[PDB]
Amino acid sequence: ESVKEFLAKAKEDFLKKWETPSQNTAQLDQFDRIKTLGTGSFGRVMLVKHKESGNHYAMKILDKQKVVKLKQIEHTLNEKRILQAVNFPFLVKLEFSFKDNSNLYMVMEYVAGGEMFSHLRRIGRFSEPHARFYAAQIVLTFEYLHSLDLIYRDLKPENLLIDQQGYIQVTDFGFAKRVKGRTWTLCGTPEYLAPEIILSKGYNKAVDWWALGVLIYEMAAGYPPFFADQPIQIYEKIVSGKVRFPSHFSSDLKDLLRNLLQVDLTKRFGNLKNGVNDIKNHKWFATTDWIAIYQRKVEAPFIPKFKGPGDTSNFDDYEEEEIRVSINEKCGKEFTEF
Amino acid sequence: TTYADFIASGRTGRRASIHD
Ligand SMILES: Nc1ncnc2c1ncn2[C@@H]1O[C@H](COP(=O)(O)OP(=O)(O)O)[C@@H](O)[C@H]1O
Ligand SMILES: [K+]
Ligand SMILES: [K+]
Repeated sequence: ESVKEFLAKAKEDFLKKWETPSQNTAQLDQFDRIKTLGTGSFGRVMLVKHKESGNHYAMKILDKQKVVKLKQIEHTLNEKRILQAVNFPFLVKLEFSFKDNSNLYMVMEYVAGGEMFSHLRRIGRFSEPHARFYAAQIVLTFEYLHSLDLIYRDLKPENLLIDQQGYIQVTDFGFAKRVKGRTWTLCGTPEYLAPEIILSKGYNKAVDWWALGVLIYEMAAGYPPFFADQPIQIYEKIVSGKVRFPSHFSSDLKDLLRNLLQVDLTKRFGNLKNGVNDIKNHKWFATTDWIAIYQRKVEAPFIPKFKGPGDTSNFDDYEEEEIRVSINEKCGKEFTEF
Repeated sequence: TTYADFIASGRTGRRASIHD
């Protein structure tokens, strides 16, 4: 309806940026680095303050040598190329990007509410209305991303930030990829991998819908549907694919989850003839006003405490390390396009 | 309970991505 024209225009905007990416829009000495907000397997994100504007941002710093060592060059180029090109209410904005002799930098809006992860572990679990509010935003976000032929591949509470209005901001496009049809990389987070990833047969955007299943379950249960102490045991459970539900889950929720956590691709919601509408029109989401969610007019069920720009109280503390920059350029050719 | 078994497990903290 107005979704089609919306998405069509969205694609035009995205493609222009995808075709001619922004580069080199800031420099290191334009910011004062304050505190580490979070880390991933080979990245660190710091709260910084931009000198000339006074604004705070979140600076993701990647050591080029580590990226190379881990064979993540192409992924890293994907991450930045895609992030600089997208535009959606629940995707974090990339404000600047640049590189120096040693590191790559992606400077994003600072989302001060913290990871969904920390709130979820602390509180224990989210009620179904609360989980539903967040899930709706992810459904819309994947509808947008997929329409651009993008697959996100890293949905998890750790990569979802809560903004000052209580809405979600998706972060970490490390595994995002523009692909028409099928791909094969074993990547993601173990608990969230679709079986077809694990079984190495090639996969498509449907893996995102599976992961949404895992996210909804975890939000509403307080623990993932497939957990164990080591990744290998997790994969065994996923591939078995037997799911059990908490006693408090509604019938509607369970029915939705059986259709998302569905090994059979001919049967998995999101992957059928009716596409995302099989999800939007499911009884679990009957109370959801899809347009109002997009417009951010729904009252958030939780609104984290804010305490003044630069407040980091919604984030765990991390050990700090010096940001080295060598007088010798590292991996210059590899990252030419960054 | 499932909750107890989760909470006693080694994977209750922030989870790292994998990328092989
Ligand atoms: N825009 C941001 N605002 C506030 N915190 C951020 C932002 N982006 C990332 N973070 C914090 O940094 C952590 C790591 O960011 P992430 O992009 O997931 O790096 P990685 O690829 O190394 O896992 C996130 O889990 C979150 O705690
Ligand atoms: K991450
Ligand atoms: K990442």
